[PDB]
Amino acid sequence: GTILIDLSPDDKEFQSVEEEMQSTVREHRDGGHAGGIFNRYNILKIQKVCNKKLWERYTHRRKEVSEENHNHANERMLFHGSPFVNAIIHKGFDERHAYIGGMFGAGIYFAENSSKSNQYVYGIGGGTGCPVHKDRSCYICHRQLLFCRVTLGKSFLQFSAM
Amino acid sequence: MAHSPPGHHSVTGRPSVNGLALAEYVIYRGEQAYPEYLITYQIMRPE
Ligand SMILES: COc1cccc2c(=O)[nH]c(-c3ccc(C)cc3)nc12
Ligand SMILES: [Zn+2]
Repeated sequence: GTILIDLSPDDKEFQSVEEEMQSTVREHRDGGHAGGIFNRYNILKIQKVCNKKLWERYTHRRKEVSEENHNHANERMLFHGSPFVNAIIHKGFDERHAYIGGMFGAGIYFAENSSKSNQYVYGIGGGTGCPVHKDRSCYICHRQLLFCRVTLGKSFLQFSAM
Repeated sequence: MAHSPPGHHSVTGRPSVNGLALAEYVIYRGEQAYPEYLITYQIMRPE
């Protein structure tokens, strides 16, 4: 099972994750339609996600990929926003968490921009926004993002008109 | 879920018009990601 360990805001690890969140906010071409209008976040909590089984599943695949890619896992830390965040931290990522209509194929999507992942917290296109206010730019309701270890291996480079 | 491009393990989607937009990445096996941190937050209204 998964356990969640709170990081102290006085801890360098907390501060490093917060800085990655804050420093990768950008403006979006929808003017804030999907994710809201903001330049920064109020970080309320950062938890480490610990699951021995899921870790071992991850490291087993990382080793396979690294060996296929001539001893290079090409591992990154990347953001993921999803309406399935609760399920992901308990069960791990699988095909239920893919973006079937994504422009780079039916797969699981991650971002370098925290604000790009923020657009998916309430669903594709921001859905109907937060449950309580139906507001994609809600400043009241708490949101959750994941900051994930991701094995890219040999990555196919696709330029996109975005 | 689709398959990776042959000989590849992921896709890097790189915005070519917006120069301030960072990359997006796609994996086709759930085992290639681990949800290391869970971040709880609010967006802030600009002043
Ligand atoms: C274009 O899709 C994305 C780009 C960068 C990041 C994400 C991201 O963090 N999450 C999702 C996303 C899309 C659909 C569903 C169902 C769940 C997550 N899509 C993304
Ligand atoms: Zn709300």
